[PDB]
Amino acid sequence: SPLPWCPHLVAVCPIPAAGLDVTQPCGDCGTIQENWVCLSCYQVYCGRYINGHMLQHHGNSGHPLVLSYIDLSAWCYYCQAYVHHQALLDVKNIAHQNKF
Ligand SMILES: COc1nc2ccccc2nc1CCC(=O)O
Ligand SMILES: [Zn+2]
Ligand SMILES: [Zn+2]
Ligand SMILES: [Zn+2]
Repeated sequence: SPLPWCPHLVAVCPIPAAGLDVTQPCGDCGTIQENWVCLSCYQVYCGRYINGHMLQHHGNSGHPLVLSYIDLSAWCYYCQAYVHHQALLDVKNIAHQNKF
Protein backbone atom coordinates (compact mmCIF):
# COMPACT_ATOMS: atom_id res chain seq x y z
CA SER A 1 0.00 0.00 0.00
CA PRO A 2 1.09 3.64 -0.32
CA LEU A 3 2.24 5.71 2.68
CA PRO A 4 -0.77 7.24 4.43
CA TRP A 5 0.97 10.61 4.79
CA CYS A 6 4.19 12.36 3.93
CA PRO A 7 5.81 15.62 5.04
CA HIS A 8 5.51 17.07 1.51
CA LEU A 9 1.72 17.08 1.29
CA VAL A 10 1.93 20.73 2.45
CA ALA A 11 3.33 21.54 -1.04
CA VAL A 12 0.22 20.19 -2.85
CA CYS A 13 -1.44 23.26 -4.38
CA PRO A 14 -5.06 23.96 -5.30
CA ILE A 15 -6.33 22.39 -8.44
CA PRO A 16 -6.71 24.73 -11.38
CA ALA A 17 -10.33 25.68 -12.17
CA ALA A 18 -9.57 24.48 -15.76
CA GLY A 19 -9.33 20.98 -14.18
CA LEU A 20 -6.89 18.41 -15.51
CA ASP A 21 -6.40 16.92 -18.95
CA VAL A 22 -5.14 13.40 -18.60
CA THR A 23 -4.24 13.30 -22.31
CA GLN A 24 -2.02 16.40 -22.07
CA PRO A 25 1.42 15.67 -23.54
CA CYS A 26 4.82 16.16 -21.98
CA GLY A 27 5.62 19.85 -21.86
CA ASP A 28 9.22 19.18 -22.95
CA CYS A 29 9.25 16.31 -25.54
CA GLY A 30 5.53 16.19 -26.47
CA THR A 31 5.14 12.43 -25.76
CA ILE A 32 1.66 11.10 -25.05
CA GLN A 33 3.16 8.25 -22.98
CA GLU A 34 3.49 7.83 -19.21
CA ASN A 35 2.81 11.43 -18.30
CA TRP A 36 2.51 12.80 -14.76
CA VAL A 37 1.12 16.15 -13.54
CA CYS A 38 2.95 18.03 -10.79
CA LEU A 39 0.73 18.64 -7.75
CA SER A 40 2.52 21.92 -6.98
CA CYS A 41 2.43 23.81 -10.34
CA TYR A 42 0.31 21.50 -12.59
CA GLN A 43 2.82 21.18 -15.42
CA VAL A 44 2.76 17.84 -17.21
CA TYR A 45 5.94 15.89 -17.97
CA CYS A 46 6.85 12.32 -18.85
CA GLY A 47 7.88 9.47 -16.65
CA ARG A 48 11.26 7.88 -16.03
CA TYR A 49 10.73 5.12 -18.65
CA ILE A 50 10.14 7.62 -21.46
CA ASN A 51 12.44 10.67 -21.29
CA GLY A 52 12.35 11.43 -17.54
CA HIS A 53 11.13 14.98 -17.84
CA MET A 54 9.12 14.88 -14.62
CA LEU A 55 12.23 13.73 -12.73
CA GLN A 56 14.11 16.61 -14.35
CA HIS A 57 11.32 19.00 -13.32
CA HIS A 58 11.63 17.75 -9.75
CA GLY A 59 15.33 18.42 -9.88
CA ASN A 60 15.05 22.00 -11.14
CA SER A 61 11.98 23.00 -9.12
CA GLY A 62 12.16 20.87 -5.95
CA HIS A 63 8.44 20.14 -6.31
CA PRO A 64 7.77 16.91 -4.37
CA LEU A 65 4.58 15.12 -5.43
CA VAL A 66 3.38 14.07 -8.88
CA LEU A 67 0.22 12.26 -10.07
CA SER A 68 0.23 9.55 -12.74
CA TYR A 69 -2.13 9.88 -15.65
CA ILE A 70 -1.83 6.08 -16.09
CA ASP A 71 -3.18 4.88 -12.73
CA LEU A 72 -3.78 7.99 -10.56
CA SER A 73 -1.10 7.06 -8.05
CA ALA A 74 0.89 9.90 -6.43
CA TRP A 75 4.67 9.64 -6.06
CA CYS A 76 6.85 11.67 -3.75
CA TYR A 77 10.37 12.11 -5.10
CA TYR A 78 11.82 13.01 -1.68
CA CYS A 79 10.27 10.08 0.24
CA GLN A 80 10.75 7.78 -2.80
CA ALA A 81 7.33 6.32 -2.17
CA TYR A 82 3.73 6.38 -3.24
CA VAL A 83 1.53 8.46 -0.95
CA HIS A 84 -2.24 8.52 -0.50
CA HIS A 85 -4.10 10.84 1.81
CA GLN A 86 -7.43 12.76 1.96
CA ALA A 87 -5.53 15.88 0.74
CA LEU A 88 -5.08 13.98 -2.60
CA LEU A 89 -8.67 12.78 -3.05
CA ASP A 90 -10.02 15.84 -4.95
CA VAL A 91 -7.21 15.94 -7.50
CA LYS A 92 -7.35 12.13 -8.01
CA ASN A 93 -11.09 12.31 -8.50
CA ILE A 94 -10.87 15.20 -11.03
CA ALA A 95 -8.33 13.11 -12.94
CA HIS A 96 -10.55 10.02 -12.68
CA GLN A 97 -13.58 11.94 -14.08
CA ASN A 98 -11.49 13.27 -16.97
CA LYS A 99 -9.89 9.90 -17.71
CA PHE A 100 -12.95 7.63 -17.33
C1 LIG B 1 7.78 4.19 -8.89
O1 LIG B 1 7.83 5.55 -9.34
C2 LIG B 1 9.06 6.12 -9.47
N1 LIG B 1 10.16 5.60 -9.04
C3 LIG B 1 11.30 6.34 -9.22
C4 LIG B 1 12.55 5.84 -8.77
C5 LIG B 1 13.69 6.59 -8.94
C6 LIG B 1 13.64 7.84 -9.55
C7 LIG B 1 12.46 8.35 -10.01
C8 LIG B 1 11.26 7.61 -9.85
N2 LIG B 1 10.08 8.14 -10.31
C9 LIG B 1 8.98 7.43 -10.16
C10 LIG B 1 7.68 7.99 -10.66
C11 LIG B 1 7.76 9.32 -11.37
C12 LIG B 1 8.65 9.36 -12.58
O2 LIG B 1 8.63 8.24 -13.33
O3 LIG B 1 9.30 10.33 -12.82
ZN1 LIG C 1 9.11 14.23 -21.96
ZN1 LIG D 1 6.10 21.43 -10.41
ZN1 LIG E 1 7.25 13.16 0.74
